[PDB]
Amino acid sequence: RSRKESYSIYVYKVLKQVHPDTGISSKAMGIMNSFVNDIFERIAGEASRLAHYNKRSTITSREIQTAVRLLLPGELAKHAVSEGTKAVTKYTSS
Amino acid sequence: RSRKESYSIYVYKVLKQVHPDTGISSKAMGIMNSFVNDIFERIAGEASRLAHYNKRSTITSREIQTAVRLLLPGELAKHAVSEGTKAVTKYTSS
Amino acid sequence: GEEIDFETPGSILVNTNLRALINSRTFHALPSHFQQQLLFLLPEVDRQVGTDGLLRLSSSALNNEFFTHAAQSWRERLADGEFTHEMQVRIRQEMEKEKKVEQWKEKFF
Amino acid sequence: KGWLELESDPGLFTLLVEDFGVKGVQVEEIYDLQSKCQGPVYGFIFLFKWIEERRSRRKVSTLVDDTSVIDDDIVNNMFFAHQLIPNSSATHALLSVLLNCSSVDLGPTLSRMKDFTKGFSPESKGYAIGNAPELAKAHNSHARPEPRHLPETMEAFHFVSYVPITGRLFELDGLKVYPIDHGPWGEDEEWTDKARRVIMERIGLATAGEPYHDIRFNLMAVVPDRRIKYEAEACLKEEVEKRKKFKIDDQRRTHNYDEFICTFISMLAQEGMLANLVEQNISVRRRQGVSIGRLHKQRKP
Amino acid sequence: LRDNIQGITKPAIRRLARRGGVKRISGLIYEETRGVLKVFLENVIRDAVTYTEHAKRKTVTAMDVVYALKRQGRTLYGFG
Amino acid sequence: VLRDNIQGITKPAIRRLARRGGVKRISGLIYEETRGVLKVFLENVIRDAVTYTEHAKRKTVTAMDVVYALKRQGRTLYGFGG
Amino acid sequence: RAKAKTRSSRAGLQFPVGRVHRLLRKGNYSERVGAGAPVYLAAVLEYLTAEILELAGNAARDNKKTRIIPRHLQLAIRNDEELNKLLGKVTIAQGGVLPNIQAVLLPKKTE
Amino acid sequence: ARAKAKTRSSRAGLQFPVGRVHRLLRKGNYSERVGAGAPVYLAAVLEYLTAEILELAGNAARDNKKTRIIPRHLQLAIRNDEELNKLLGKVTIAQGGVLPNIQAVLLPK
Amino acid sequence: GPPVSELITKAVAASKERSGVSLAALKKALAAAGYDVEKNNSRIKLGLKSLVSKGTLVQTKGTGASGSFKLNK
Amino acid sequence: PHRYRPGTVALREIRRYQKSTELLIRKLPFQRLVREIAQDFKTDLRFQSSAVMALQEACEAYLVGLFEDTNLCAIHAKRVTIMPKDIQLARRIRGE
Amino acid sequence: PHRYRPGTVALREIRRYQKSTELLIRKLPFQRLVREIAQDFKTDLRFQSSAVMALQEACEAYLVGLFEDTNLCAIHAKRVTIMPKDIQLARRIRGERA
Amino acid sequence: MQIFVKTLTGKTITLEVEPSDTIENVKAKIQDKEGIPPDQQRLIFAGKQLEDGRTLSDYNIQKESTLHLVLRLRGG
DNA sequence: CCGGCACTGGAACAGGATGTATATATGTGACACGTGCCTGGAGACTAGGGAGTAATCCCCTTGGCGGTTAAAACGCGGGGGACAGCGCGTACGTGCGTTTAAGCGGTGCTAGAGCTGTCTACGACCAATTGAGCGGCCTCGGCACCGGGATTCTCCAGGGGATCCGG
DNA sequence: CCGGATCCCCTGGAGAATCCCGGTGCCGAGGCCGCTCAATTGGTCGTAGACAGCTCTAGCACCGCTTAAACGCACGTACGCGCTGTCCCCCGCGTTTTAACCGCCAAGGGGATTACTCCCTAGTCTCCAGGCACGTGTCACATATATACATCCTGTTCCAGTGCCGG
Repeated sequence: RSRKESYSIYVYKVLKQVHPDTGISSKAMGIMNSFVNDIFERIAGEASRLAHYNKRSTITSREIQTAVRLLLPGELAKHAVSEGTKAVTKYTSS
Repeated sequence: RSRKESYSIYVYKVLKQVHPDTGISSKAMGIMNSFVNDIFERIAGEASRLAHYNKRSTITSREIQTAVRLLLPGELAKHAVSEGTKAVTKYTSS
Repeated sequence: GEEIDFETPGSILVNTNLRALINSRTFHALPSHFQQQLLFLLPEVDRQVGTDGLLRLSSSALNNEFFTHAAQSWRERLADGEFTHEMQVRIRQEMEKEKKVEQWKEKFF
Repeated sequence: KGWLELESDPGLFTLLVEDFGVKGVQVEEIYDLQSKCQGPVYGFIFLFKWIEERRSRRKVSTLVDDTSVIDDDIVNNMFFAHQLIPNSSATHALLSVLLNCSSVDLGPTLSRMKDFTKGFSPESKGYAIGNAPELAKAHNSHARPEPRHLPETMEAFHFVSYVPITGRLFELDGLKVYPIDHGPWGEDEEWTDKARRVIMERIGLATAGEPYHDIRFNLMAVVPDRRIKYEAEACLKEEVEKRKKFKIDDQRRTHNYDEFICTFISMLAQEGMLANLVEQNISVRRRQGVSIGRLHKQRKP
Repeated sequence: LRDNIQGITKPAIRRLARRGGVKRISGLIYEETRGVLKVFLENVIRDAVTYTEHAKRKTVTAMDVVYALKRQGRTLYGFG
Repeated sequence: VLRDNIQGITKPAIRRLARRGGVKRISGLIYEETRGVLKVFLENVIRDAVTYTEHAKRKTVTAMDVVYALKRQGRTLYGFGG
Repeated sequence: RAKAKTRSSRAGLQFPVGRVHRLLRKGNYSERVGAGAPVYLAAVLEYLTAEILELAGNAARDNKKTRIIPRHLQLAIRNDEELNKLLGKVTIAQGGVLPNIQAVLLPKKTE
Repeated sequence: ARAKAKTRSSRAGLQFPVGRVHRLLRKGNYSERVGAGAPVYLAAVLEYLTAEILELAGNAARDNKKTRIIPRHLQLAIRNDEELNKLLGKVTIAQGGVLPNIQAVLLPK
Repeated sequence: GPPVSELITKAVAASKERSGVSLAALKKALAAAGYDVEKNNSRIKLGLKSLVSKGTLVQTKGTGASGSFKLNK
Repeated sequence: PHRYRPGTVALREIRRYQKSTELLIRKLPFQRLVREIAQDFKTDLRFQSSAVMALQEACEAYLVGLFEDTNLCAIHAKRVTIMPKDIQLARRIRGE
Repeated sequence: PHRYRPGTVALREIRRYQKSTELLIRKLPFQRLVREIAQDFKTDLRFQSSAVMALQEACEAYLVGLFEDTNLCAIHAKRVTIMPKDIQLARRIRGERA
Repeated sequence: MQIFVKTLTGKTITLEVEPSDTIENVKAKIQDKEGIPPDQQRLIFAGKQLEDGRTLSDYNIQKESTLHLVLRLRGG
């Protein structure tokens, strides 16, 4: 048929990285995929709104940073911003 | 100096065509413009979501009608759908 | 208490079904003189004369749909609290004020 | 100008037209719109729910419609009146039916009113119709007394009259400025089938669906009185019993029961046993967030 | 199918109340809660069927219900 | 530098706001809780507006930024933009 | 070349179809925008604006004023049942809230 | 001639895909253009959130003596954390249930 | 120690007013006098049951323990 | 015999149901309700099993939160039993 | 000499504020409070007059809605005076508190 | 044991009425299902106006038969 | 057995005080209409891909039937909580004098909002291609369910313990 | 003065609920293999905006004057909070019933897939007039003042209770 796009293997790899001896069920995997899709859609929509407000036709790292700060609360947002900045710096270096 | 787009002239013309003896001060006129912009944004976003969900790359009159039906409650949606259908029919005929 | 509460909506008359409260058997379970006095406050159609010639009520004279509708409207007005004296006085004043202005249009109609 | 609200009942209208002085006419409540009635000589009165929401959302309506009357001669000849009185819709429809038909023994007041208003303009004609003491008294006699105490948005309902004035079905409305001509009949039917079809299409455009959508309509047919037809006797017995029961209903409807109920409750309370039965016959369930009490108390410190 | 709102039985309402942390339950509320459900579904299914009416489909999928729930702010996880 | 001006939302102001809300009797402890709730709401809205302004390389909070911040929380305001 | 007229007047509509189409193109809601979609959206917007303005004018006539103030718009939006649900999460500056009155019930039947 | 086609996720050192996120952003009709670092940052944020949620779910499962994560564990992990509860206070989790919340007044004296 | 009857009788007599003495007034008088009321208030109610039938103290308008009590004439 | 006082069994049911995530509403009666409600919107309409399960789960979550709000309203009014008045207040505050 | 009993002037003020749409919160202290709050996020921040007016309007509307909810809760609790308990209840029901 | 009631517009409604029941309960069920007040409608059997205060067995209404609902309301 | 004279409380009413809506008069700032223009909308035409349509496969949805209980419904005793009544005292509404600072008006500075020109790097687009990710299969361990004890929580019964009554 | 018998708090035992251990089975979770498709890499090219420079504007700071409003205190009063009582209505439990569910089978409906084509809108070009910024006249109204009417509150008045005593 047609291939289905999902984050099952990525979520499983993250879980193994954080909890090597803890598994996951099919329903839990589907819930995690739905959560990831919903968060991705909300952040992308917020970034698109931010770009449209400033008459910007492109989405850069600043838009995603602002979307994360607006959406995620407090220390969770701060840690997410730190992780994203570290990932961007590592990508730029390599 | 740059020009700012607004619906002031069209809303005033509609007011004249419904209430010839009634006017609007430019303090609630901005409220009407904000309402029009908000409704336009909500309907456009709903139509975009409808197109994305059905793998549609275009926004046709059917998407707008479906967005109007979803958003507007009660007989307001039915009247808006009837008015939009009549306007589309008149535009296509001429 | 001493007086029966008719003014405030707090009385259970609004929540009490007058259809069940008042019936033919309930009316027939009352003193004869009280029934005779009360019958004078009823229309002429529902009152007739029997063999003895005394006033009598028909079978549907009290358990018809119109009496139930009137009782329901009375309960609704109790809920609105229009029977209170504090508002009955202003109702009387509003009714009386109409005749003051009607004296100019009386001669034309 | 009181003109209290009038109830739409067949016996009420029969007694009202009897009070008008006309002897050979009455109204009947048809039940099946797919059936056929015998001798529906006069017009039909249709009660429909009148809401201004559609007109507000369709404000471009003052233009002359296709079915609207163009000339003024026929309107001048026929009886059409506007809505200049707040609650004369029932009287407007009744007089539209009565004054737009022949072979009727109209009452002397109605006869002289028709003679005076023959060949007139609908606005001032309706204004003169409203300024009639006998008409107002007749309307108020059968009017319900309870609504007059209410003012001490709203679901409004209106009458429309269907009449074959010149062999064509014409519709008369109190609020509509111009009557609409939409009767093409005159081939084989007795004007009944076309009226039934137009009622069917009106109902179809009203709801057009399975949900109720506030289904409130009532169609009545104006018919010559059946008493003389039966005279010229089970039919006579049923006619006279219906007339008597309707007259009783009309007499009972116009009487307010506030004083009677108050006296009955006061007598029961002073007798002593009231607090028994009122304790047993309770509609709303107890202990449900409702403050039920204060029956025999003062609550005045 | 008619009068199936009674399919939500009284113990079913009791189980929901116990899940929500309710010790004592009134009587008339049993008729109230179903009515609330009778509104909620009408506020959701009407949306979902609308999606069903937009995709040229004659059946209601899980993703359409998820979208209808997300429109009202009650996002659902586990079905897409 | 200014600190602790939450008293600027005075007791009569809270009383009048509750009067607009249909409240006829107000206890003495209502004012402090109302001030706290207003402070929390202001903190949230101002944080969103500051984030919006910083995203735009600006240090002046415009009315449109405030409208966007209110709309992001479901409390969109009409009369100060679109 | 024939006479140039706006597409809004082609459909007998007051709101600009061209402006709506331009905003849809610039809003980037989708890759493509249909021809009839801007007409439908402009018609819906015009109908909603007409309804709101008519209700506001009715409120102003009840207030005996010939201008629409934010108070009139707030009263018109809150009093209407379908508009209140549509705008249940919006704020109107200088609009206020509905007072506690019972004068709305008026079964007026006149020309 | 041609260098090894290493994934951008490996280059940036994050588990979540970068190409998939970039393709979804470009095909999502969010903006005309998408920057190079935006998908990387978004994938990093998604990976951080997923890692936090999975760690809390694993802690809940260990508290429940369970090796396999179930929707109940995810619901407990999301609701127990204040920040996650604020993030997902308007969401429904299938087969998740609710936290045990019994007030003091409910308990007998 | 001493019976509650005579002390509550003295408390209700010390009012020197036409209006009766309520249960709250009795409780506060006993608390001021230095008697255990919080752990035996129900017992105080039983004390009423030992005198209401006696006729030395009559309820004014209240029923049972709740209400006001006055000395019989 | 041995009968628990009114309230103990209710607390036990609260503890048991809050510790489990089964389906409180029977699937088949709820499915018929969904089918009959959708009949007014579009006749001859089919429903997927996954869609019915998702809708039932969403209704379960919505009703549990409504009952929690109702219980909090009852507690605020110095009351334990939930009442229709509490549900009406909770729905009016939430804007429903 | 002459004075009104409690419950009358309050109702008159309620009607007055229902029929009027002025700013109940004084503009200058509210603006100063906004300036103080906007210091923990970014220092040396400027606010437009329209921005602070919009903030004041939104805060007044939110407080009016909260007060209406608290009044509804108090009427539900068979009480006239409002307490912080109904404020907390309304915040929880609206989802703001939890 | 079921019964059918028509409307002047042709709409069909299904009710459950016991043979020994009374028309007041029928009106109550109608009010419950559609919402109009019971006093605003009257039942008709074969063109005969139903009289309040009488049971169904009085006029011999058969099972699964048809009745009519005529809505007598206020107006003008 | 019972009623004129000496005490009260309680429903009803009148008058002063207060607030508000109504009838004119002001002058005013904001709203409505005319004008220049310029830029965004409109008319033509093309092309290339997204969409409409026909045919087809089969996944899944609907319909039906046989048992089996798990669960809903009905009936009754009753415990305890919902509701009512009463009392209190303290916390809040109302009012007034006072102090505060909010609001209005004019002045001044300037840091930053907004617009413009360059030119550059960053992102869209297309080919080659290749490795990662999706689909299908398999197996073996984690969990649901089973049952048996053992522990824990509930509630009623027996009894130490404080208390008013009577010769 | 000191034997009766009533009601209050502690423990113990019967009884139901649930944890805790261990066995069994089963089914799906994760690993593996084959494929395929879209993410990488390389290169080109077009343009979005980064940045520097200029303009101007409105936001901040400060001063003064006026008076609207907040503050604090006083005083009364009425409303929320115990405290008690009642009584009736859901809770809990027992018995009946009833249909939900699991399992199976079958039919077919349309959801998804592939191919074909066709036509519709993005893109480009050119023209032109619609609406926007600006300017200006005028009137709707915010304001002010005076007056009459609707409420509110309190003080005063007329009608219904007890308490006394010898034909």
